Amino acid sequence: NSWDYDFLLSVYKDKAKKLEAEVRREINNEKAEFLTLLELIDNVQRLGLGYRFESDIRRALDRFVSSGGFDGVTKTSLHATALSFRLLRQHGFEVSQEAFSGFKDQNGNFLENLKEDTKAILSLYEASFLALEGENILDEARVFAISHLKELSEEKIGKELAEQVNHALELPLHRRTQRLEAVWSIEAYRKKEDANQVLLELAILDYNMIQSVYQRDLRETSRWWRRVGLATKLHFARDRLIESFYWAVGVAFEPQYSDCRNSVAKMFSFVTIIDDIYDVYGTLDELELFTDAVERWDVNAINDLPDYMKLCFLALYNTINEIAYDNLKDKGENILPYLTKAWADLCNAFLQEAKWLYNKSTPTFDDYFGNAWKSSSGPLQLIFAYFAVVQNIKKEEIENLQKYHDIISRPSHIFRLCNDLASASAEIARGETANSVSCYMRTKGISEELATESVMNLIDETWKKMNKEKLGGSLFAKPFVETAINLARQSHCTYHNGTSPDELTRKRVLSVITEPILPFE
Ligand SMILES: CC(C)=CCSP(=O)(O)OP(=O)(O)O
Ligand SMILES: [Mg+2]
Ligand SMILES: [Mg+2]
Ligand SMILES: [Mg+2]
Repeated sequence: NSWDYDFLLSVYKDKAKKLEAEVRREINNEKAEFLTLLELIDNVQRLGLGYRFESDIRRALDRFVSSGGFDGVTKTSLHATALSFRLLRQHGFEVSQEAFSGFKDQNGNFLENLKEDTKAILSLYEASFLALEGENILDEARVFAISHLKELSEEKIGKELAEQVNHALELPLHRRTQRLEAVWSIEAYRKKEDANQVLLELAILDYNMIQSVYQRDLRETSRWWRRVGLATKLHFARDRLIESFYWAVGVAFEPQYSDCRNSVAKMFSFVTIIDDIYDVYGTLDELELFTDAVERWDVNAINDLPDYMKLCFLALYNTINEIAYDNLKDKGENILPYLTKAWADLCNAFLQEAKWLYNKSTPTFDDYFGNAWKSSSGPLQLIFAYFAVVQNIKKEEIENLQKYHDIISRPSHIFRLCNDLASASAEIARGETANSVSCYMRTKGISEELATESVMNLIDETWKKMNKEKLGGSLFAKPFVETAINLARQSHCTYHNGTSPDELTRKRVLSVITEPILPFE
């Protein structure tokens, strides 16, 4: 495979193989107790090894379904029901929210006594986030579960169990990124006395092994950044190359995706610079020229651009033409049209923002946001990821992406929202209206708290839609759908509060890229 301990690794190569095999045997063990089998799969996934046993995990889930599994314990234990529900759906299996109806009273509410078992509550909570539109029971399940977890103290349950709850409350499993979940779960798993030493070692090894790939990737990308040295010449621009790669890892963590990673990290870096040129540095007349230049994509015309924009455009022009050349050489297809198109759209979105600002405009939430998620660069990032993740491009798919299909628009919605939500307070208090939350206030004539709650709910409804795209009725390949969704995941993991906001970030970036995980004891 493209991720085996032979294609990547190479004696450690031998230690990995032995451990990996042992785990496979465990997932495939047909004499295993279903509940134990599911908790195994759960650990393997949280620990970050799920991709390596993708096939095995399905095999297991299939035998579980084909035999009905514990179709009787779906009335006996909430924990099992929730875990099985979450895992089955996670893997495309069909499951009904009615599998929980047997946990509600006459009035139609989850029994109170359930709160006693803090484990089953966490499992239900986690399962609620994989809901679709219409599944009210799951919506109620989350409201019910959070009400209990909120109160839980370290004393009531214990240091270990409490960390689990605070972790879930911070960000649900379904929404956190694979790597971020991995670093946390490993540290948490290595502390357990009953921790599987074989699995623990594989997790550690595999994590550091992949992490090395990242460093090698960020290494070449940095080579590029330096030669381009766009930040050093543009005294106003900010450098965010490392921040960009970290972002990229969220979107495409699988090692085999170095391409997609470098492609997103480069794009995000450029989005950063060009973003500033539009809302802080350039004048409308200049932005107007830049926008026009991107649309024409003519190098023999970069002379109509002011010095600094000329330097910026050329760097962009080449980087893109370079990506196009790669595809041509590897796919025998000319994808330049689509790529340059994505940029024309983003710049026009950026220009729309610049104009609204200069003209003191106050567009309705609907209009502002409709432009905001496009100016987030999310859809552009995905369009680029598409060509880097799928080996066989289909005319039909690219056309849909070009028209901003829900597969990339939806996750972009969240991206923009999580962002504006972070800057909401500051920008609002600073008298600014250039913020989704602010528009929602003015448009609905409501307080900040109310506006914020609505943004949150809007996000929840978006997730439900995304979950449907992933479950079924999709034109795109599941892989890309998960990549698209990853952008939403990364947005949730990137815009937070914390310790210090800037502190939790520095830590994560170091835990995800720089520093490896402490060796196995
Ligand atoms: C566009 C991105 C992803 C980052 C720069 S921060 P921002 O979203 O406030 O910038 P704009 O609203 O596009 O001017
Ligand atoms: Mg901007
Ligand atoms: Mg900005
Ligand atoms: Mg903003």
